[PDB]
Amino acid sequence: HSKKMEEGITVNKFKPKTPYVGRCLLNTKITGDDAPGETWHMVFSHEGEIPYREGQSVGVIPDGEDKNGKPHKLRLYSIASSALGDFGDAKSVSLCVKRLIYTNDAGETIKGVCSNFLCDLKPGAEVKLTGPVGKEMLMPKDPNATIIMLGTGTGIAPFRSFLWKMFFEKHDDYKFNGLAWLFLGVPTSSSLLYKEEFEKMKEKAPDNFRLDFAVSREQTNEKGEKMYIQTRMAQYAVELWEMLKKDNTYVYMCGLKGMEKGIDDIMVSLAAAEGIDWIEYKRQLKKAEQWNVEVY
Ligand SMILES: Cc1cc2c(cc1C)N(C[C@H](O)[C@H](O)[C@H](O)COP(=O)(O)OP(=O)(O)OC[C@H]1O[C@@H](n3cnc4c(N)ncnc43)[C@H](O)[C@@H]1O)c1[nH]c(=O)[nH]c(=O)c1N2
Ligand SMILES: Nc1ncnc2c1ncn2[C@@H]1O[C@H](COP(=O)(O)O)[C@@H](O)[C@H]1OP(=O)(O)O
Repeated sequence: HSKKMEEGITVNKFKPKTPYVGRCLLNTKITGDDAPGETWHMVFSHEGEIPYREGQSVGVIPDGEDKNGKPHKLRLYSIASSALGDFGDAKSVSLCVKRLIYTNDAGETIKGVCSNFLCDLKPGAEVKLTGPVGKEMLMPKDPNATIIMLGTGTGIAPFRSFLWKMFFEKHDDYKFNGLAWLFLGVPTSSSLLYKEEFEKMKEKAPDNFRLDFAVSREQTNEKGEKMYIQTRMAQYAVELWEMLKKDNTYVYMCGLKGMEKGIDDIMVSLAAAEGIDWIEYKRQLKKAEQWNVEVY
């Protein structure tokens, strides 16, 4: 039935009332000092106890209590490592986390609870995890699929997951031969997350991988408009539209809730030109499992 790799997945092996307690291995800042805000890549040991698949998320229960003396609510994080992991032994899990900092109503600076707890982790520290969670973002079963990946900021996480499996690993029963096209929206060149990894993949599989960046604060289109991901998409409109008409094309979108609208704004117009109602078409794609979304 499913077009996705849904068979034999684990879900909620670990729950909030009984989390898995793993330890931090590494925690590294991956953005430049230049960047607006910090993004960290961190890796935790789970010794093989969390049997996740690419596209899933884990919950993190940050240490401390809420204002009622209760444990904090879990926050979800997309897994940024493939099922084997960054060390290739299936015993670790990696997260890509932005440090959240804001000012409240009174001009006071507020730190996000889980995000700062995580970004401040030192190797050796323990962490409470739950999950795995999710089915929405699992990869398609078709090894020859066209997969378009639309991410903003940390939303690159699941795509990193997919791509490590696809291009940096050897699997007995899986060999990717389709076309993978990634579009990644970040603010600055010093925020191009995992670029070095993607450049290595591109060299390995030149015919199978396409890569496009939309550096919002540094790039403008012809009209001198800000280079959002949708902005960069339009430059490929005809092509993308055509890909969308095929049954073996899968779209995945992950990141800021805001990107969803912008994309719909470009699509409405693309389709109307062919006399198609984007809203119905999209509904059909969602149902056929070809249009997959995880925004937050
Ligand atoms: C499915 C899915 C998957 C992911 C994520 C969410 C979900 C649902 N997230 C987001 C993550 O779960 C979490 O919400 C953030 O890390 C922030 O949590 P803290 O506990 O740090 O903030 P905390 O919960 O302390 O504060 C959050 C609150 O900040 C407030 N806020 C934010 N900006 C504000 C502003 N400008 N002004 C006023 N108030 C403001 C809002 O009130 C908001 O509810 C994520 N994140 C991530 O970094 N990487 C990832 O991979 C993922 N993956
Ligand atoms: N509504 C939106 N649609 C598309 N891209 C967006 C939207 N809002 C913000 N962005 C961009 O998503 C990226 C998020 O990356 P990061 O987490 O490091 O900030 C930035 O390039 C940000 O651009 P900008 O902040 O210049 O508006």
